[PDB]
Amino acid sequence: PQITLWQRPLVTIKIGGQLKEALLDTGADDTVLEEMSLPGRWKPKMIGGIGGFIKVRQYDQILIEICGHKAIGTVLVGPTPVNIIGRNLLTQIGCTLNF
Amino acid sequence: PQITLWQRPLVTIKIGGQLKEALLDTGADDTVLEEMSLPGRWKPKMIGGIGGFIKVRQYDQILIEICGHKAIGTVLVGPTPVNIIGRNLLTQIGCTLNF
Ligand SMILES: O=C(NCc1c(F)cccc1Cl)[C@H](OCc1ccccc1)[C@H](O)[C@@H](O)[C@@H](OCc1ccccc1)C(=O)N[C@H]1c2ccccc2C[C@H]1O
Repeated sequence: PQITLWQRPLVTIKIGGQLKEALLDTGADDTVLEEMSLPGRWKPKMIGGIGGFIKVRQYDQILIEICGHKAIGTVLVGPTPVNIIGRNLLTQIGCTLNF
Repeated sequence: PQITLWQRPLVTIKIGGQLKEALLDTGADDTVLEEMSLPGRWKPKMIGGIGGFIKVRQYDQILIEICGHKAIGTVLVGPTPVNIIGRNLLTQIGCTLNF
């Protein structure tokens, strides 16, 4: 699909059998979701945004469906203001910027 | 052009006779640039992202040339770690997300 940017590029994602809304964010290197429970062990990671840094939990090889497209990759969990789908997963679904 | 997301989507912009590198950020509602001098009146504003909020100066009706395309819109100036081209201007150059 082709998504314009007159409004936030929010899409529905499915993770852990649950539907959530997330933002397709080309400015985010990684994918970070709001506090939730995921399987396996996690590793620590620090990500920096416009307001500073936050500590998140990194989970690898997580299944996530974005707009019906299945992806399997790294997902960060932490105190993010909104669910963010970053470049690591945008590339998996073949997302590009066009103009 | 068609921009892939393997790397950060950085482009060159021209604002106030100055060339700067900026990130095409679909996750950003507005455009925010590092501290610089811009003509005209401005209003204080607080924007929140990953890490918290930062105070910026809001300038309106600013002209910017993005990768060769002219665009007019609001530009926020403040302590951002990187120059960000947000949706307010991305829409003006006809930028869309595709997959
Ligand atoms: O910060 C953002 N938007 C804030 C904002 C606003 F609310 C109004 C006007 C302008 C802006 Cl930038 C955007 O985030 C979505 C969001 C929407 C609404 C509220 C909070 C977050 C912005 O795109 C955000 O995702 C992005 O900010 C720009 C940037 C880019 C590179 C380095 C520093 C700052 C960002 O923080 N990216 C980092 C990130 C995110 C997740 C995982 C890893 C990493 C590493 C970096 O790449």
